[PDB]
Amino acid sequence: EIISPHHYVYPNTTTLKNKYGIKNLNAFLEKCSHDTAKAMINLREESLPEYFDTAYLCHIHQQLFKNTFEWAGYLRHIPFTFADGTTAAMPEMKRTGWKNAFAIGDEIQEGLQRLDQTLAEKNNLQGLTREEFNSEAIELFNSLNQLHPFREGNGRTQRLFFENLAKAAGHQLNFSLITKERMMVASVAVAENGDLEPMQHLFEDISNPEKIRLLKEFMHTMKNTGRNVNDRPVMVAKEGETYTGTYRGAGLEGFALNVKGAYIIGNIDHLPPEQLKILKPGDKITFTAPK
Ligand SMILES: [Mg+2]
Ligand code: NI
Ligand code: NI
Repeated sequence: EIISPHHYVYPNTTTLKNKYGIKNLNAFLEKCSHDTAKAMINLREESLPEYFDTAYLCHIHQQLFKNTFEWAGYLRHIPFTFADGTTAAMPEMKRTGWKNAFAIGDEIQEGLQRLDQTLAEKNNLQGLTREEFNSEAIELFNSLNQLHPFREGNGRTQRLFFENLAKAAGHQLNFSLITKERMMVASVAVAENGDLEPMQHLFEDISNPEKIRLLKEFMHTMKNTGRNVNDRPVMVAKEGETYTGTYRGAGLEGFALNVKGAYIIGNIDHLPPEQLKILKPGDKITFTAPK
């Protein structure tokens, strides 16, 4: 057909059409990675907007991908004619039938107008306590996650939309402290079971100053190690829960565990004073977060 999803990609390849003219998937992904990283640095310096609507969501995407994709600012239900003449649009997405699916066609527009409508009615979530703000933000975040409004680049732009919404509303949501894996599990939990607990946990860790300082400390230790924790879920221990694993070493404010490929982080003062004395790296330890 004239308007086809196949028109997003170079023929015979799996690699999206790009402003660089690169057809090798790996080469393209490296160039994109480099360019979008520069865009973030500048985007994080621009002033906050007055309105947080989809126009702003689009501005972000447009600014991030201006040098990579011709359709940078564009939502995926709106037919887009490339410079080369072909016209593309992906209303569907097509998961496997058994997977939970994103919104189709005009649902994208219904959903997004709704998101704009609620943020306007609630003055961008502005006069609220942290629990009030986090509760409202989680609905909107989950909501926007199921719309998957752009063909690609949803994650980064969604993350920066909310980091900025929070900042404007007098709160924090440092998404840079969340790995790609943790976001994946939290999103999957909500889309499959309707389970909010992982996300609540995620936002809690990202907004509570007492837990943000714990993560900042840990993420620092990764700097110049050669490693990449993006593969690995990094969390602050939930209050009440019990974690068991192997000791990864302490700091001033907090320590780290390894529980089946995941880093759990705890306040140093929650350890029994007498354990801390004789506890070396690699020691098996059970820990329970207090009230
Ligand atoms: Mg991606
Ligand atoms: Ni065609
Ligand atoms: Ni460069």
